[PDB]
Amino acid sequence: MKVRASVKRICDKCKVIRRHGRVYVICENPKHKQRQG
Amino acid sequence: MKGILGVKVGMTRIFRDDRAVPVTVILAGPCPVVQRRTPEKDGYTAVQLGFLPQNPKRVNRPLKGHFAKAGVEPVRILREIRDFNPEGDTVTVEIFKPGERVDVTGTSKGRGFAGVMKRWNFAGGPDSHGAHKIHRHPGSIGNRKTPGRVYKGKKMAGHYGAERVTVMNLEVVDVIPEENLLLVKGAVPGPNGGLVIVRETKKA
Amino acid sequence: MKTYVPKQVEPRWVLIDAEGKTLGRLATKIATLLRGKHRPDWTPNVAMGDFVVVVNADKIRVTGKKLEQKIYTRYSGYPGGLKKIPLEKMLATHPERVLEHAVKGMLPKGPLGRRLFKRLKVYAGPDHPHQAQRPEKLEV
Amino acid sequence: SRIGRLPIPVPKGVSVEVAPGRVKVKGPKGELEVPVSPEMRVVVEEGVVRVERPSDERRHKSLHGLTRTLIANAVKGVSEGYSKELLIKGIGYRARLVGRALELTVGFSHPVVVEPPEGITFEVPEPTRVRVSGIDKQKVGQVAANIRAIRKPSAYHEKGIYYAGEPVRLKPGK
RNA sequence: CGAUGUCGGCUCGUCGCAUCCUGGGGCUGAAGAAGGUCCCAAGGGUUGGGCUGUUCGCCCAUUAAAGCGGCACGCGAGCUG
RNA sequence: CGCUGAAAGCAUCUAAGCGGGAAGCCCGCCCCAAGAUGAGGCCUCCCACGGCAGCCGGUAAGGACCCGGGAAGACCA
Ligand SMILES: [Mg+2]
Ligand SMILES: [Mg+2]
Ligand SMILES: [Mg+2]
Ligand SMILES: [Mg+2]
Ligand SMILES: [Mg+2]
Ligand SMILES: [Mg+2]
Ligand SMILES: [Mg+2]
Ligand SMILES: [Mg+2]
Ligand SMILES: [Mg+2]
Ligand SMILES: [Mg+2]
Ligand SMILES: [Mg+2]
Ligand SMILES: [Mg+2]
Ligand SMILES: [Mg+2]
Ligand SMILES: [Mg+2]
Ligand SMILES: [Mg+2]
Ligand SMILES: [Mg+2]
Ligand SMILES: [Mg+2]
Ligand SMILES: [Mg+2]
Ligand SMILES: [Mg+2]
Ligand SMILES: [Mg+2]
Ligand SMILES: [Mg+2]
Ligand SMILES: [Mg+2]
Ligand SMILES: [Mg+2]
Ligand SMILES: [Mg+2]
Ligand SMILES: [Mg+2]
Ligand SMILES: [Mg+2]
Ligand SMILES: [Mg+2]
Ligand SMILES: [Mg+2]
Ligand SMILES: [Mg+2]
Ligand SMILES: [Mg+2]
Ligand SMILES: [Mg+2]
Ligand SMILES: [Mg+2]
Ligand SMILES: [Mg+2]
Ligand SMILES: [Mg+2]
Ligand SMILES: [Mg+2]
Ligand SMILES: [Mg+2]
Ligand SMILES: [Mg+2]
Ligand SMILES: [Mg+2]
Ligand SMILES: [Mg+2]
Ligand SMILES: [Mg+2]
Ligand SMILES: [Mg+2]
Ligand SMILES: [Mg+2]
Ligand SMILES: [Mg+2]
Ligand SMILES: [Mg+2]
Ligand SMILES: [Mg+2]
Ligand SMILES: [Mg+2]
Ligand SMILES: [Mg+2]
Ligand SMILES: [Mg+2]
Ligand SMILES: [Mg+2]
Ligand SMILES: [Mg+2]
Ligand SMILES: [Mg+2]
Ligand SMILES: [Mg+2]
Ligand SMILES: [Mg+2]
Ligand SMILES: [Mg+2]
Ligand SMILES: [Mg+2]
Ligand SMILES: [Mg+2]
Ligand SMILES: [Mg+2]
Ligand SMILES: [Mg+2]
Ligand SMILES: [Mg+2]
Ligand SMILES: [Mg+2]
Ligand SMILES: [Mg+2]
Ligand SMILES: [Mg+2]
Ligand SMILES: [Mg+2]
Ligand SMILES: [Mg+2]
Ligand SMILES: [Mg+2]
Ligand SMILES: [Mg+2]
Ligand SMILES: [Mg+2]
Ligand SMILES: [Mg+2]
Ligand SMILES: [Mg+2]
Ligand SMILES: [Mg+2]
Ligand SMILES: [Mg+2]
Ligand SMILES: [Mg+2]
Ligand SMILES: [Mg+2]
Ligand SMILES: [Mg+2]
Ligand SMILES: [Mg+2]
Ligand SMILES: [Mg+2]
Ligand SMILES: [Mg+2]
Ligand SMILES: [Mg+2]
Ligand SMILES: [Mg+2]
Ligand SMILES: [Mg+2]
Ligand SMILES: [Mg+2]
Ligand SMILES: [Zn+2]
Repeated sequence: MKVRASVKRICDKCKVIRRHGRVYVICENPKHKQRQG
Repeated sequence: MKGILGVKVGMTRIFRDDRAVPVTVILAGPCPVVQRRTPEKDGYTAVQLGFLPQNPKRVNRPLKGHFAKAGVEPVRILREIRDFNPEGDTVTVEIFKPGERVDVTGTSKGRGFAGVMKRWNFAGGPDSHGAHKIHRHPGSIGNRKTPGRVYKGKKMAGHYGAERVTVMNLEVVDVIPEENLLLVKGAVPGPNGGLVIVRETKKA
Repeated sequence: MKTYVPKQVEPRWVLIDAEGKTLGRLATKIATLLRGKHRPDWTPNVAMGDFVVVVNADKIRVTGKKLEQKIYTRYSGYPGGLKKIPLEKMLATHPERVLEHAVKGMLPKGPLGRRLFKRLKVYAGPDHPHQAQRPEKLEV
Repeated sequence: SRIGRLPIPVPKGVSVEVAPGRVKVKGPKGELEVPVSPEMRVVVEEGVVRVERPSDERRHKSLHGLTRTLIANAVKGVSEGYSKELLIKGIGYRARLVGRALELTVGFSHPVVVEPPEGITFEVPEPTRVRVSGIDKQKVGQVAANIRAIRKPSAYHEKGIYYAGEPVRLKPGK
């Protein structure tokens, strides 16, 4: 999980979701998981 | 929960399987049931045990009325065991078998006014290298202008001992019903001759 | 002419059902009743409002996410002695205290204000033990 | 472009009775109560159940599809029922049925017995396949997720408990 | 400035968390074992020596770890000097 | 980290709902504790005494004083 202030799509499989008041990026590539923070 | 009132009689050691076992000897029973606490009447469950018979010429009328309503001879001590409802009307050492673990509660020995070193195991001060009349003193008790006060619960000199203490999970080494004797492995609070309470341990 | 000052009066016992009412907006009315400011002879320096019985206090209502996020706080005077109890837990453990606390904070500080707070009797569940006072049911 | 508007076929004989805030579905395999938002209206037609929303606001548009699928999942559950299949992989790994309970040997120092909750049945056709079946779709997937979690698929070997159909994706080592 | 005693140590703590350890996690260029990196977490714990006034630091021998800061660079109507 | 799942025909731990999950949080253990003036409860004891929500005096159940002491303690308790 990458925790950063700039969460962005890294590849075209990346999906930006909003989950319980936070921005996450979920993707089939585990390196691309992001949480804003 | 099961319990019994007792007297701490003394310490010795026995030999069990070529091991010396330190024991405290306790004279426990017999304890008459003098009153039962019920949820309907009192809002909780307990049995009020009596212990050590007393000279009736020392028992005043309200106490006598309390005993007589129970059909019990005058006794010196009344104590309750919480959440205990014995079937009989008399609790004896046989509620405990050898091998059971028990909690024991007594009044610890009284140190009276105790210093910081005996009461709280403070380090005190140096005994040479210029130390000036502070060999047993506590040192600093705070900070400066912030917060400009001393915390509640600060450890300081004062009375120490003569207070209720429970020691937990003591092995019952032997039970001698003929003499109402409980043998408990280890140390038990208070002086010989002190009143104690023995209960089934709360440690699983 | 001097302003009218009442001689002492029989207080009025009053009954309020808390179920479904919003915590804060119910409390301000109870506080008004305790101060007796609904009464035309209101006098600020004597205890002369109603006695207020409240039932179903455990059924008080609350907006937003306050059940989880409203924290009651107590300080014991000891290091680390700040206790934080969320509203959820207070309702699960001493529910009558939610309304009591809300009302107490809306009464004046001081001897008269503490006196007025004793005239408020809050109960969880639909029953109260004050039939002998025959409380008058109120809709607020 | 809409699940909420899509009518729900009801096979005879399944009964769909409506009540405020809930929908009760009874069928040949049991009953299910579906909690339903009071803002939504569920309507019974001939061999068909439909759900309608009272506006085009986002919350109503969001509850509309949800309510349709939940009702439909209940209709399927009492008639067809639901099931999920787990493949156990890895040399020593196997399962058996101890009574109606599931015992997994999957590499720990001990077995793992899984007790079935109410409404869940366990089947072990072969030692390396486990079936989880019941009327409640959410529950079937939950129990199945639990059993997969005993020993998840490894990142480096075809070893662990897999969903049937789950693709085996591995990482190299050395 | 008709005085707010000033480094370091000792004693006694208490707090913050940007966490040294222990507990829970995600990612790994994670086979395992051991690491790396970030996230949650302040409940407790966080050794004894040589040098030097030292704080610090280096070194010796260990350790799960030998955390960093605030409290008038905490604490001289408590001691040292 | 999931289940089920729309808005958004797919997808999504979430917008409805459900689960798992820390030495940490609540309780559980130990000790204090009804001046908790919101002053709680139970058992038992004495009794409605004379004379002018008050005063005066003699008593009851009880207590205190005093004395012998105590692994209780500075005195006090
Ligand atoms: Mg891109
Ligand atoms: Mg995806
Ligand atoms: Mg005692
Ligand atoms: Mg002494
Ligand atoms: Mg000392
Ligand atoms: Mg000592
Ligand atoms: Mg000590
Ligand atoms: Mg020392
Ligand atoms: Mg020295
Ligand atoms: Mg010394
Ligand atoms: Mg000197
Ligand atoms: Mg001197
Ligand atoms: Mg000296
Ligand atoms: Mg000192
Ligand atoms: Mg201050
Ligand atoms: Mg004492
Ligand atoms: Mg023996
Ligand atoms: Mg002794
Ligand atoms: Mg009004
Ligand atoms: Mg005024
Ligand atoms: Mg509200
Ligand atoms: Mg309560
Ligand atoms: Mg106020
Ligand atoms: Mg003011
Ligand atoms: Mg039909
Ligand atoms: Mg219509
Ligand atoms: Mg490698
Ligand atoms: Mg100056
Ligand atoms: Mg001066
Ligand atoms: Mg001056
Ligand atoms: Mg001066
Ligand atoms: Mg510090
Ligand atoms: Mg942190
Ligand atoms: Mg750390
Ligand atoms: Mg770890
Ligand atoms: Mg390797
Ligand atoms: Mg590893
Ligand atoms: Mg890691
Ligand atoms: Mg993270
Ligand atoms: Mg992270
Ligand atoms: Mg900590
Ligand atoms: Mg702390
Ligand atoms: Mg620390
Ligand atoms: Mg060192
Ligand atoms: Mg030296
Ligand atoms: Mg030397
Ligand atoms: Mg040195
Ligand atoms: Mg040095
Ligand atoms: Mg240096
Ligand atoms: Mg150098
Ligand atoms: Mg080592
Ligand atoms: Mg380690
Ligand atoms: Mg500092
Ligand atoms: Mg500075
Ligand atoms: Mg400086
Ligand atoms: Mg300083
Ligand atoms: Mg320092
Ligand atoms: Mg200083
Ligand atoms: Mg000095
Ligand atoms: Mg100094
Ligand atoms: Mg000073
Ligand atoms: Mg000074
Ligand atoms: Mg000073
Ligand atoms: Mg000098
Ligand atoms: Mg000198
Ligand atoms: Mg998934
Ligand atoms: Mg899904
Ligand atoms: Mg789309
Ligand atoms: Mg939700
Ligand atoms: Mg849960
Ligand atoms: Mg959960
Ligand atoms: Mg799970
Ligand atoms: Mg532990
Ligand atoms: Mg007590
Ligand atoms: Mg009292
Ligand atoms: Mg008490
Ligand atoms: Mg109070
Ligand atoms: Mg009382
Ligand atoms: Mg007398
Ligand atoms: Mg004496
Ligand atoms: Mg004297
Ligand atoms: Zn991606």
